[PDB]
Amino acid sequence: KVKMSGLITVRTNEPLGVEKIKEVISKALENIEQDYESLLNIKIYTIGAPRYRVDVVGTNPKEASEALNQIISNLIKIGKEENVDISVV
Amino acid sequence: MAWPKVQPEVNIGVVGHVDHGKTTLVQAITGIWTSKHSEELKRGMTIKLGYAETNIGVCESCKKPEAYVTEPSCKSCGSDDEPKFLRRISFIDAPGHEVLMATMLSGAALMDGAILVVAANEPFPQPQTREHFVALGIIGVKNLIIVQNKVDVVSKEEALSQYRQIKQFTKGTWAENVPIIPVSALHKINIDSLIEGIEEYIKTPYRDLSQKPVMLVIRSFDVNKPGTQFNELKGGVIGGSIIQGLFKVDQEIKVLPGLRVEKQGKVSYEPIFTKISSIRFGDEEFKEAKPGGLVAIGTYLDPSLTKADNLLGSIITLADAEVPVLWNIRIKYNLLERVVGAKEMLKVDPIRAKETLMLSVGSSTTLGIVTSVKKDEIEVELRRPVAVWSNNIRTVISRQIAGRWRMIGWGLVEI
RNA sequence: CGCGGGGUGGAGCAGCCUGGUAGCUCGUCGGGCUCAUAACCCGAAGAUCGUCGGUUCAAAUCCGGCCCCCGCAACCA
Ligand SMILES: Nc1nc2c(ncn2[C@@H]2O[C@H](COP(=O)(O)OP(=O)(O)NP(=O)(O)O)[C@@H](O)[C@H]2O)c(=O)[nH]1
Ligand code: MET
Repeated sequence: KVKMSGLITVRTNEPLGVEKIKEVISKALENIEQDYESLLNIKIYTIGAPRYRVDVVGTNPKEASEALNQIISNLIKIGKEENVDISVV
Repeated sequence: MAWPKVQPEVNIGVVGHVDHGKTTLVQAITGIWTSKHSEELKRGMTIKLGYAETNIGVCESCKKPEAYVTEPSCKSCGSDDEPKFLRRISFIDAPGHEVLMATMLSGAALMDGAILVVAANEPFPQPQTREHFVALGIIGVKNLIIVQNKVDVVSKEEALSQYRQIKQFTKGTWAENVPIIPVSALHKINIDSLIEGIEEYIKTPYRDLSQKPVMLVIRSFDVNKPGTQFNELKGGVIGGSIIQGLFKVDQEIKVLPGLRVEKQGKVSYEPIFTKISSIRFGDEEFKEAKPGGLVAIGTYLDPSLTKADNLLGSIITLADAEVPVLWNIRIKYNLLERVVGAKEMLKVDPIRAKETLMLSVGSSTTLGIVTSVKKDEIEVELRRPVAVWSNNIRTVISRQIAGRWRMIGWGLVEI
């Protein structure tokens, strides 16, 4: 039950990218939630800047970071595919 | 016997300086007492264009000059035989204030040949009164029929009083004869005088639709930021209000202009193009874009770019000469007999070398350099990127004194 | 889980991704012009970023609790 730092900077290049996110919502994003068990929700929320603090919430404390890291890795892998740079500074 | 029905087109609205007797005018003749009463509606925000069908009717026996009305027949001249109808028309309107003046133009959408209600109680100069004249006066409505409202009881000299300065104002200039009508909308006393003055209409013939216009966008809130969850993204639809004519469902193929994106010394504002998915008409949406208040047109936006009023002055035009920095500006001006600043009546300097003035095209105000003195024409360079469509236009022009601004007149660019 | 600009010297601010130099366009006393100066020559002037805890090698820059203003913002006597 521990909240985390979890603040990164993502970038996506194409104009259709705005919708392309929903395309790869219909394709890519699934099961990551149930990768583990007993969580609440998943969220991506801005720092009031192009930086977004994300969130993964569950009872198991440590796995937070683990899972947290995995979610970052998503865009990373997506970057290795879809030209998505999750890079902060 | 009369029951023909012919040509019920071209609706008419009423606007002016704040609380000049507009709402009471669009509602002026509607119901009787039971239910359906008073004025306006439950929501005072700009919305609900048409009042739909308005009864306008007269009798036979009772004489023409003093008689026209909504409520069935007349109990003043007596009741014998069925009354005669005039025509089927809505009543539109638009708000305006320091903030809301713009709505005037867009509120003139369903409003063709608006009827104008001037003041009585309030004096002639007001910010949005002359603002009303020098702005709206070019919109193409010469059908404005001046109606003095807001007068209850005084020493009765008030009537002809409100007639005087107006007699000095128009008719010696553009906008030929405009009927001026004394009334009190306040007490429902003396309305028949407003219809007996208004019945006239302006001369120029016009067409229905299918032309090359441009709408301007308007207010809307910036929908919940990601803070909850990345969810709640329909794209963050935001929408505007129309001024001139239209065609169909199709609205935004191009978002002109767009984001700075920095880039060294000279920064261009780069537009973003898309086809339309949404177009909100209200609590539920429409196919075309309806004017008035909050409307939401399909725009796909993470809650960043929408720039909730970070970048003000929403600007929309169509096409372009295509190059992100395009500056050549040739303007033939007019201005005014004398200069009009703040309350001051004293003259301000004429054309001098390399003076700087606000060249504001649309909802942008852009730095401009009046430079070359051509006599009554000037060349004025701009910084932030913008695209004019045609030679026909009204440039808004201001003056620089110590971080402050004063509008000094008008001119038009010729492409 | 619908509230939006803000307050980075006494007018407007792209300050809150680039963790610790600080003004573009204001107002002022002391010199001002062997021609009147709202066009300006010398930017002298004085540093609480409005309360706060924490984080702190320091806070102009953060999460929150406190906020006094304008709110549905362009052809503005
Ligand atoms: N200053 C002033 N206000 C008045 C007078 N008579 C009525 N009013 C006010 O007018 C208000 C109605 O405003 P409203 O109808 O919304 O304004 P409007 O007159 O339609 N014009 P607009 O709405 O476009 O500004 C009422 O609250 C009423 O008190 C008057 O003589 N002087
Ligand atoms: C206010 O100063 C006024 N003179 C401006 C327009 S003329 C009515």
